[PDB]
Amino acid sequence: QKLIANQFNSAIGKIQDSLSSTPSALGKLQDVVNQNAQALNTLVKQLSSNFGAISSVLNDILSRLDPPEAEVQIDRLITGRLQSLQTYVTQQLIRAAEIRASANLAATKMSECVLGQSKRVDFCGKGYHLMSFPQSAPHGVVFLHVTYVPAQEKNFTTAPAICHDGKAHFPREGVFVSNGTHWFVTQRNFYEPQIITTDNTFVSGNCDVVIGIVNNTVYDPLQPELDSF
Amino acid sequence: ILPVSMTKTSVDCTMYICGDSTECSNLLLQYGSFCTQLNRALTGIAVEQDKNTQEVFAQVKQIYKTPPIKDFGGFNFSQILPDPSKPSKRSPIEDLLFNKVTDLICAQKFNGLTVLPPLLTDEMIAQYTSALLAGTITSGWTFGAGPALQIPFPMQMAYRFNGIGVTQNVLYENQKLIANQFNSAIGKIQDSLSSTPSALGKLQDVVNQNAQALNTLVKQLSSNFGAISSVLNDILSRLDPPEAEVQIDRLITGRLQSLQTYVTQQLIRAAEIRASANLAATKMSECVLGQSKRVDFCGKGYHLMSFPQSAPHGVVFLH
Amino acid sequence: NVFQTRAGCLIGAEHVNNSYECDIPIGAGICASYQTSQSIIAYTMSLGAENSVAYSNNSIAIPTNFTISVTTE
Ligand SMILES: *[C@@H]1O[C@H](CO)[C@@H](O)[C@H](O)[C@H]1NC(C)=O
Ligand SMILES: *[C@@H]1O[C@H](CO)[C@@H](O)[C@H](O)[C@H]1NC(C)=O
Ligand SMILES: *[C@@H]1O[C@H](CO)[C@@H](O)[C@H](O)[C@H]1NC(C)=O
Ligand SMILES: *[C@@H]1O[C@H](CO)[C@@H](O)[C@H](O)[C@H]1NC(C)=O
Ligand SMILES: *[C@@H]1O[C@H](CO)[C@@H](O)[C@H](O)[C@H]1NC(C)=O
Repeated sequence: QKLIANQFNSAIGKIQDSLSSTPSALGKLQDVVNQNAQALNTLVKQLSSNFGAISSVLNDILSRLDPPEAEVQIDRLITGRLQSLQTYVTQQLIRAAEIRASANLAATKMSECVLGQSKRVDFCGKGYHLMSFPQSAPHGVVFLHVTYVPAQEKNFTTAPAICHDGKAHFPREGVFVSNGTHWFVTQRNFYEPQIITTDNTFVSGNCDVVIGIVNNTVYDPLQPELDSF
Repeated sequence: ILPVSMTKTSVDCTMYICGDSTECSNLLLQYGSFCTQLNRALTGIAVEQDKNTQEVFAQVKQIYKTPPIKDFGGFNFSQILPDPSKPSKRSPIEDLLFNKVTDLICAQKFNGLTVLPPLLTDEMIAQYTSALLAGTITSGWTFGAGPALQIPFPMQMAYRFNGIGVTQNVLYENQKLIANQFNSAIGKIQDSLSSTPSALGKLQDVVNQNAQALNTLVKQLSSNFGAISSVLNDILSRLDPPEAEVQIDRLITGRLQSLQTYVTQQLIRAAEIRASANLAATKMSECVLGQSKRVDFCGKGYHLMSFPQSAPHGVVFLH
Repeated sequence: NVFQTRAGCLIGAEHVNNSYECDIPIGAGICASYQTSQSIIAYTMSLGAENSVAYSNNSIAIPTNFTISVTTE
């Protein structure tokens, strides 16, 4: 527990540094804001375009052309300005669909990563998901995915089962491993060797149908009580 | 089968709407920032599709290899592992997928329509697929969540049987039967893709729709849109500049809006492919790099494990 | 220095025969970077570190320690 807490605190501090050292860490948010301003900038800049008319300014056209003779020039600007505004609205609808998809993903991650513990691999961060912590960010959310990453592996000679008394013993949960001479049963995700007992293993039939089985002793826990008797 | 990437097209107004027409060019710049926006929209799509491929396939920063002696307790992955014999390092299934998906793109390319090549060329996409395969066999569900921890493939499958509530003894007694069923099922996938070609319709439609939109964008320059003619050097060679100005403008607004519609369709299409690429990326993360309990997500049935396969502008999962 | 990429003609970037993680994506598997007198190099993408997992019919790798990694998204 002490090591886990120290690793957790160090990882959180590293997240602070990573976001501090890397401001671009939020490119996915900044791009959205940049995209909005760019579209707005483009929408404003179109009013500086005459779209084939004499001038972009309307008071200019109305102060130097006749009303029925500025009629066509007025209409040209109306078509161009409204088409430019049509384009912006369509871009916003495209971009709103993208953000809605991202917001649904964020809402899903909040439901599963934060409000629970998801078995979906690489959904809530790379590794075995432990928990997640949301953070409010400008026009977005930042999840800190606390994950359990196995670190220091070690090659062991393993076996599908153990034939003790002519009957195959399979690990109840975990795998069978051997340090070279002795056989142990351990968890799949962390080397915690345990003596093979009848409580760590179950039995399924004789021991000449599984390939890869190795003869070994299955320590019956209550046999020493027979010796005590 | 899931579409992942799309053809990275890129328009250029000052050549699409009109080439070798300076009077049209300054008439274009009178319109303003439509076309710097359109190149921006399409380069946004093009980067997006490069990122789609980069996130469906590049789930691993390590390129794994299967052992040179390929025994796995009876499972025969030769039909999905890359061939060391063929020049293209793809599996027969990958080869089969590539030959089942069908110069025409250069045609539109001639008309101011650049087709940028994908950043991840298909041989390196195949390397990711081979890396994901080699990790899934050698390590299993572990290489996608930290270090690549080797494990006997039958032991890994026996665990995956344990993942679906079937105790691992069931496998070890029936390991020969499971391996035979596995190899037979893989062979049937080869035949199914060979016999039924439309199998890859979800990919072919994407390619077809791309060409169709590109094809439409080229057939629009052959329409006068109400102007005297569709060719600009014709209007400039038989009308005055202050007189052809209106007819030139009519072709500009017509060609420009036809460009606007194609860009809008591409944005719709890129969003649809973005959704499919995210789904493919999710399936690769869960079906391949793990074992998902999500029913009917990784195929019909209790999911054991999955195999990616690179296909032209997409990915094919063997669930 | 002139180099012929499938994405086009690349002028000003020398074409090394090494392979690194993609720094600036050119296209068609070519990525450019600023590395060694330092110049701009154009190489073929290195998809990752080449490593074979020591698979064996009776060998398993089991972690002995772990890291509680807090990624961000
Ligand atoms: C195997 O592990 C046991 C401890 O559980 C130890 O007593 C024995 O000497 C070890 N033998 C080897 C080196 O395989
Ligand atoms: C695995 O293969 C070796 C031969 O390379 C054999 O000697 C050994 O008994 C086998 N162990 C199993 C089936 O796990
Ligand atoms: C285990 O014992 C059997 C005889 O019961 C023998 O045939 C076999 O070679 C021994 N080795 C194993 C399977 O570990
Ligand atoms: C798989 O079967 C094919 C024949 O269909 C054979 O050529 C190949 O060597 C086999 N590969 C393995 C890994 O058993
Ligand atoms: C065990 O693991 C190490 C580190 O991955 C590897 O270098 C070594 O060759 C492996 N040995 C065996 C026999 O698996």
